[PDB]
Amino acid sequence: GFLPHFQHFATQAIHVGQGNPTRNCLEKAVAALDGAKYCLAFASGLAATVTITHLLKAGDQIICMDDVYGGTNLYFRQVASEFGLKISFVDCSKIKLLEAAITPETKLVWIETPTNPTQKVIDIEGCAHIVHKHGDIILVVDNTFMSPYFQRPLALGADISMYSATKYMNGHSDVVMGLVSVNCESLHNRLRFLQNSLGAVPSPIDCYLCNRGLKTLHVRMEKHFKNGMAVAQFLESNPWVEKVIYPGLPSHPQHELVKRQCTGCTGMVTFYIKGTLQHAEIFLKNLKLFTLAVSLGGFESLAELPAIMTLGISDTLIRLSVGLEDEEDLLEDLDQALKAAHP
Amino acid sequence: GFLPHFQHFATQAIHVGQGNPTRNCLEKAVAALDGAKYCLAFASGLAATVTITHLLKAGDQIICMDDVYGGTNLYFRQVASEFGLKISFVDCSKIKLLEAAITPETKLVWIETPTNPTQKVIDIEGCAHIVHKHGDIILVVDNTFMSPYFQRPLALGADISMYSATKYMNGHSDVVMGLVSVNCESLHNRLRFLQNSLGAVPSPIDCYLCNRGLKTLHVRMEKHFKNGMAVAQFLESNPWVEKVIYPGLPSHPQHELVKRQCTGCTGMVTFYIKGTLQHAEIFLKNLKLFTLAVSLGGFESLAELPAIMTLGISDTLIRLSVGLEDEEDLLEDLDQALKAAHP
Amino acid sequence: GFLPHFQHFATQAIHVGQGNPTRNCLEKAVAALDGAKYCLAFASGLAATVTITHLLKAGDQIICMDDVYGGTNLYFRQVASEFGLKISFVDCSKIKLLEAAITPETKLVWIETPTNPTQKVIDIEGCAHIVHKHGDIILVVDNTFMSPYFQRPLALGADISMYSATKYMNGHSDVVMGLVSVNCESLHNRLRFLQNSLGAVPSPIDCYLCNRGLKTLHVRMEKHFKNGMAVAQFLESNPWVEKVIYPGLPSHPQHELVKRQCTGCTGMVTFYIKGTLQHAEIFLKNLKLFTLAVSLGGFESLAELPAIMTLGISDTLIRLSVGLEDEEDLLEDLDQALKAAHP
Amino acid sequence: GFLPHFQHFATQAIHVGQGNPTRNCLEKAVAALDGAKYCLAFASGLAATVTITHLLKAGDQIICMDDVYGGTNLYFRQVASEFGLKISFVDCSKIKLLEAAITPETKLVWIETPTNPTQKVIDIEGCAHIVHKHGDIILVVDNTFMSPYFQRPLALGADISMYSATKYMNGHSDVVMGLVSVNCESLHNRLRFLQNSLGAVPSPIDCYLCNRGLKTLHVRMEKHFKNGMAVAQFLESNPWVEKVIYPGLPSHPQHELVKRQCTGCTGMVTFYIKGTLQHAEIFLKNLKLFTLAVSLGGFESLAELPAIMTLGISDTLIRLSVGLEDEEDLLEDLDQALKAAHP
Repeated sequence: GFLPHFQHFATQAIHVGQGNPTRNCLEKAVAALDGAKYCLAFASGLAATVTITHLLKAGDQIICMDDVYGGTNLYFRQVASEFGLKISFVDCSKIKLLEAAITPETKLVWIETPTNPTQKVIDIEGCAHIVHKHGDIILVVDNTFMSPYFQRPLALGADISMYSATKYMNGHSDVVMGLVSVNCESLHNRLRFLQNSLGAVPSPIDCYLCNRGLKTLHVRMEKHFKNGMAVAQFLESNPWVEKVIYPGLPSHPQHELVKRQCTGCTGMVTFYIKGTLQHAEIFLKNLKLFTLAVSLGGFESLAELPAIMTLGISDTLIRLSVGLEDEEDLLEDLDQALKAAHP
Repeated sequence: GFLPHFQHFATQAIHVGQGNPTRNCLEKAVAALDGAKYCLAFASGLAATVTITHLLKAGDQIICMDDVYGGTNLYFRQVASEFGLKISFVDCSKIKLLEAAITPETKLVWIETPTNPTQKVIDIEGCAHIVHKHGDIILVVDNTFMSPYFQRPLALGADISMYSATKYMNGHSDVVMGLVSVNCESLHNRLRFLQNSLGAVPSPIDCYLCNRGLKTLHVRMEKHFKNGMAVAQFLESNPWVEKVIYPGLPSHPQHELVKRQCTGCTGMVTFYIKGTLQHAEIFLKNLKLFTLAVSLGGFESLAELPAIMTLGISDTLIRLSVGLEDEEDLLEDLDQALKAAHP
Repeated sequence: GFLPHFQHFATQAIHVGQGNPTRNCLEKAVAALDGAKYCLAFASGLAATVTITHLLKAGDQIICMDDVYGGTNLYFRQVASEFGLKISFVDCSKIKLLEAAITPETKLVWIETPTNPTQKVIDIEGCAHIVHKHGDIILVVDNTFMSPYFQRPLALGADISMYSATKYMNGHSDVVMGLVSVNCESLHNRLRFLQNSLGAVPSPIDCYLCNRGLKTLHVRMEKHFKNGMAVAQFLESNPWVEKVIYPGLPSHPQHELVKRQCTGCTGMVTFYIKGTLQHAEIFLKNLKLFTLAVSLGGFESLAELPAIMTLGISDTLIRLSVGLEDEEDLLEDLDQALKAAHP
Repeated sequence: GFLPHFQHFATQAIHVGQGNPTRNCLEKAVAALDGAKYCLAFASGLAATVTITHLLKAGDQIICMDDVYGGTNLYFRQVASEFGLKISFVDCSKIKLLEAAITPETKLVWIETPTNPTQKVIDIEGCAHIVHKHGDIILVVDNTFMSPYFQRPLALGADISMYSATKYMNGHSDVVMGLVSVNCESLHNRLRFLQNSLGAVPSPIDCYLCNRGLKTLHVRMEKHFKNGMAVAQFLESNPWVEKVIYPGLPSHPQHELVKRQCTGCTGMVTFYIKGTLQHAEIFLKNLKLFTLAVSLGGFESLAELPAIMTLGISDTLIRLSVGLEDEEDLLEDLDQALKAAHP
């Protein structure tokens, strides 16, 4: 059994909110969903990330969750380099390694769960209890790969929960957002000053369309979960799949952590096709419903071979972003394409 | 057990469609959801209704489902009067009355299910075989009060399935539509000619935003059903409620028909408060989450006393349009307000 | 000297307006611009036309301005045929012919000025004094080819001024409208009843975006006029142009009427290239700035050979819709392409 | 005589442009209008300003045009303080003071023309040769108070031309932008890196709606100029006005520079009412067409008493943002209100 879904969530998304009034209402809304007293809207998740780092001073160290196969490590390096900050990347799925890597100059720790695309799950409050045991170190959790609907990092010990809205989310509505939620009273003040004085803020239209999208997040994510679960279960029992990686499955090496840390899972399913690279690539060309794309989220089910679209990652590793179509149609498409790769 | 949900529905809404290209894609999409070969988009449900009547000639008779407590009878009278047509209103929930009322001048039969607000359920395929047993008579079903997701009138024997989109629907997006689906190819041709020659058509923006809304109709209506079900069940077992009218409940006099005719029910719940008019009106002003409105649909739960907001209808009859908030929050609001009316 | 521009026009468009509140504000706004007490918004110009005809009774006759090379004659025939109306087409640029064609059954007269694409100008109040001398006959002027900014048919004697907004107007904003303005107190009432009872009405979004576009109509049309004038003048003095048709030029056979009937002209310029069909078609392929299109209006300058894109019309007749680009750039493109057709 | 309007401007805005395709097209378009090889879009003018400062290193000095009565000096102080930069404010309308204030640590010079609200005009090319005479110093001109249509700072010697789009601009369309144009290719490269690595960028929706607004900028600004000119001339010859400040008037102390530096002026007119503060405030409440607001731009004419709405500024100084209404209507409103303040 997972964590029970957060109370008043859907009610809050729909009713909460109903200077910059549109942004103010959005921040008021999101803060509720994040189980927070405060929230700040920025022009993008990246801009949100930069602002958070501006809380630090030259010489201070950041420790980041090591994103091996994603590209995000670069972006953090460029920011740290730009503002004279020390940075280090650690596999925080191994809680020892994090604790071992902390210095007295460590002031910020950044965490993504689950990781993309191999989906390792990081114990948030495990990390939080390690981070807060000595010194004052801000713990930030990138809450993008789950939603506020499935994961609440603030109620888990993190000091900051950042959610990045991309142009692909909510049926490809071209909304881009960096949403920073915090329960600390000093943190909100400093961030708020940074927000208004640096101007990295969304437009009123962005704020409106983002707020609008939130109102259907729960029913959307549920279907993502429902379909994802189905797709994962099907793939795992399929004779042409080596193995499957999906946090909602008991087969997942961190499944027990997931159930106590989250209320559900997204439509992001990773699996390993049997055979070599060229079965994986035949498979991809036989999909008639799944669309080939590197993006994440959306109403349409997406498929990706990260080994070719971006030591190297597995050529048999495939990452699906399961959409909102009929479960059967998805299963049938996968079944057909898998069969096409193994005559 | 209800009818199994229509296959490929969610897939179709999301993928089908992806002169007037935007309208063409919308009509192509909706036709799939309506289980139809053809669909036509008009500027409004009313304009769609007028167009359908233009299939007839002066002297031809229409027989309409008698909408007692709704206002719609007027609109049909005005149309019939305008174009020299005879019209008569019959309680078609009693199939007896319909067959008795058929004339050789009868050319069109109009049907709404369920009715508003007392929610009578009309046997569509019962009516369809009665209508098609002699003469050439078009049967039209107003499929607005259910969705194409819950009810498919074309697969039930009707010749025409009209869906009227209002601006309150899909989170109050200001989209207005008349959508006419038909499986007959002579019918489609005449309607298509009428459509392009009379100009009562939506704008490209309307078509786009309508098409966009369709892609989440299934997950939205499901939540409406889930919450509606919860609300209905709660009310019925509540000591301050005389009785409850909800097609999804076994207590409903047409429940068996519903399960055979539909795949589910909407968030429209009608019940009778105990006591007189003034408990009903105390109840309404103690609601803190439900919003007082005469409109139907939306993300927000609505409450209405039709006896005051429009032989007279019951002073104790209340009609709720249950939204997408958290089931618990709704139940508590209703529970609180009911007790507030009965010290 | 033309008629002085209508007073308070720009002020009205911007400030006037700042049931169906958005439509109500739009109708209030447009009525001011049309110099009217009343205005009604329909889903399209065609729907507006149909509604106007519904003022008539079976057997009543319509007399329409004969649109030879446009297609619109068909649409009127289909409507008249649909509702048992008698119809006749007369060259109303010859005022005698109109007066000669009036019957006691004549109840409606329809007029477009200027015509498309040969741009004959009809004397509105000449027609109005002929129409109103006996019987009660509604005179309607299709005020689409001019704007309310350049032409005010109600202040000229017409009983009804209809303006049709197409998806191409106001920088291709997908707004479609039928706007009917009237000063008569019986006419407005009947039309208003027809409007609300037949449902051929625009959406709130349509109404908003239409209202928004109006606020810049004056500065837009001015540039259309300014550029059009330049283009016309250039073409007429160009050695590869047989002759030019533009109401703003003294060379135009109805120029004197135009100046007393209008406050300016649009960007619609018609001219005859020297030589045969194949110089005209070479010319078209050498345009690098002008875009080949059959549509009318928009920010981009458009070119059309109606003889090929739709007794026959001239193969050397070309109709330009001059946009809002720099006058020189337009002139240079035309000069270059003309020179390319005559080595 | 002013500078001749920039060639191909209107053509470019309309046609140029027709990764992040929407932003790329916008930047491609704006660069043309700015007479630039390159342009970069940021989430806001303020974010654009911060990015530009990030070209500098701790210890480097900025010299800013001293914005006395505006608030902008604060924002620069906060930025400089945040990133360890020295800053100084100099009246650069007096070229004397600027040259005297240049240090070897001086790396950036910031300039606004005209100033708000007293409208000092700064000699851009005067400042540019002073700045570029020794050392490597970036000159930036805030080109917001004029448009790219009236002022081209890059063609005048500046290295960077920044245009800040506010949500009041283009008929209050909620678009917010920072647009940075540069002709240096080293400058563009560093800025481009900063742009993509810091994430302070607009959304696709922002870029689209901004790009859309550009297409009518020329015809809009012209009307602003035309009306502004009229308003200024009227006020100056009005017996209840002490004096008037408008760059388009020969009475303006920098008028000759203006004509050499610009192709026209905006709708921003500053004047001094006769009498004391209380005539100025009576005047404001008697305006029936002008709207009281502190914002700048829009379709509607605005009035502001900066002495009360924000050594102190004049109690009799009033700043108007003249809109797009009819010149006469504006003149009558001003005439009426002025007489209302002087019985």
